[PDB]
Amino acid sequence: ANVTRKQEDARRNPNPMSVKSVNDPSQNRLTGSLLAHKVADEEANIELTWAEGTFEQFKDTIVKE
Amino acid sequence: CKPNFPIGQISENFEKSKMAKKAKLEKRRHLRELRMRARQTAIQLKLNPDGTMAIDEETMVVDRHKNASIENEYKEKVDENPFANLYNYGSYGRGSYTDPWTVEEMIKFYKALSMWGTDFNLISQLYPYRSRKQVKAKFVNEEKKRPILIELALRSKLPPNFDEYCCEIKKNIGTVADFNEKLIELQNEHKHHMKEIEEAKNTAKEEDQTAQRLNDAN
Repeated sequence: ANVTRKQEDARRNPNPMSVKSVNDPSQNRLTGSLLAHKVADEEANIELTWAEGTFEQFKDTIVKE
Repeated sequence: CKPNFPIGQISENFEKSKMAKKAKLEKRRHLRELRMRARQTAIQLKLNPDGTMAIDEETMVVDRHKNASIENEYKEKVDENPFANLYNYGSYGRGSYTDPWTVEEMIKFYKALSMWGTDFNLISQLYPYRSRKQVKAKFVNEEKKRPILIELALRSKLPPNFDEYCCEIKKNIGTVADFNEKLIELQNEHKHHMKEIEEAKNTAKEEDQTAQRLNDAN
């Protein structure tokens, strides 16, 4: 609900180039905890076909010693 | 029991003094190997199903060390013994040892010194990897040992035994082109390309004058 509220902020207030650089050995980059949140918001959705079976899982285990 | 090399007692820890002397034999030797053979990374992107035509975070910048790392890996790994890096007065200095001259090169030299007076500019290229300095050191050398052949080189002022007409063209067969005016025509091309540049520059000067006047009136 705050996404459209954030969207409408800059629409009422509209007020206004990607070149390489070099990794320097006296400077650091984000990693660890906050890097795992950058990778966990953008990945593939899977809508699971939820069932309730499980006798196939039962007897397959029974027949194996 | 002379003062030159008696083996005479305990002599502990000389195995590295021996082998580094023995290893210097080849460091000077493979200089003789090379002399005889001398004679003869943009920006990348991706197709994400979620975000199509997205730009990746890592290739935005470059490391500048990974391409240096692989360069280092196929290098020789040597274990330093403190007797190898020995330095003397003959260290970190000029010069080398010139290859001692041959009778083959004498008849390429004195005939060049009989036709021309003494012209070290073109003798230097005749001897392809010899330099301007030591042929001048050879010139002062041959005054002292053979003082009579430099007189015969001076005295003979005429066409010699006319065998040098091939040797005239043996110099003139390398990259056959009329250098008296082929040097002129590409230099003409060099100023022709420059004559484009001011036209490309000065028309870029006048486009500045029309735009900076336009926003003045606006």
